[PDB]
Amino acid sequence: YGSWEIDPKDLTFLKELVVKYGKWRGQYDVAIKMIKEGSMSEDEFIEEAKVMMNLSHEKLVQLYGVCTKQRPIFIITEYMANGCLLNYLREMRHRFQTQQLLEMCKDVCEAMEYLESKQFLHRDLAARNCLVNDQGVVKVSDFGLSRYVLKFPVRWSPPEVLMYSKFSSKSDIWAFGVLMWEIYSLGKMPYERFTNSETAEHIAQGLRLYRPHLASEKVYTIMYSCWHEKADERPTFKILLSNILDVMDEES
Ligand SMILES: */C=C\C(=O)N[C@H]1CCN(c2ccc(C(N)=O)c(Nc3ccc(C(=O)NC(C)(C)C)cc3)n2)C1
Repeated sequence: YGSWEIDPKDLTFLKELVVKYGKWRGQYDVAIKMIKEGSMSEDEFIEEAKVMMNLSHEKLVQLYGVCTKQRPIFIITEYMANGCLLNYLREMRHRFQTQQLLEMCKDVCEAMEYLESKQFLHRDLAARNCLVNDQGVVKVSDFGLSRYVLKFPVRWSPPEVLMYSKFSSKSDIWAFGVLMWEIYSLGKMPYERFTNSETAEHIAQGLRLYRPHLASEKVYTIMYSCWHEKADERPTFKILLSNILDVMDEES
């Protein structure tokens, strides 16, 4: 086994989350993703997994290794007991305060600032691809994984992606703004009354999402800044983080 390879004999399966919760060597909690035959460009993914092993940030779901000697192959990651952020936001029982919503934004922004510092694009950032752990901390998952998939996220894409397929750091910025909108809307579908086709037209005509009721003006300004028509006029993740911290200090 190489350092990116986990022996599946070390796994104990505990329940279904295909994705399962289990233990590695009896003691360490893991999530186990079973990669369906024909769904993934597996040799390309394996090569990338070696790089992904070295990404490490507290707000990034950790990749522990892969099991590639049999099929289906397994992806072994940090266990996130409260599941996907989208579903979490939609549970009305939580009765979230806006400070909790702003902290979810900050968690993601810190992960994305880290990926940006490593010149790594997420390519599909959205609440459905963030996870929540047992302490309520949100982390970014599935970063980069769309490249190995053999349902396009129109509603999280900037004009230049829709028109020209121009992906960049600034397309991740645009997506982050839509994710803030998802958080502050408690998990509403962006452009909820429109189809994907209608959304692409709306965006290209220069129109945008509007302010969630739970977002203050200052929070709306931050998400809206991610949607500049000109990619180069959108902020970096480092700037977004500074903006979010400033609002946390002001709205405390
Ligand atoms: C909103 C999208 C979604 O439902 N995604 C599913 C596909 C991938 N999923 C996934 C991936 C990785 C993990 C992990 N690292 O732990 C998890 N974890 C997970 C999922 C669901 C639940 C759960 O259902 N919790 C409640 C409280 C019963 C709702 C817990 C942990 N999931 C999920």
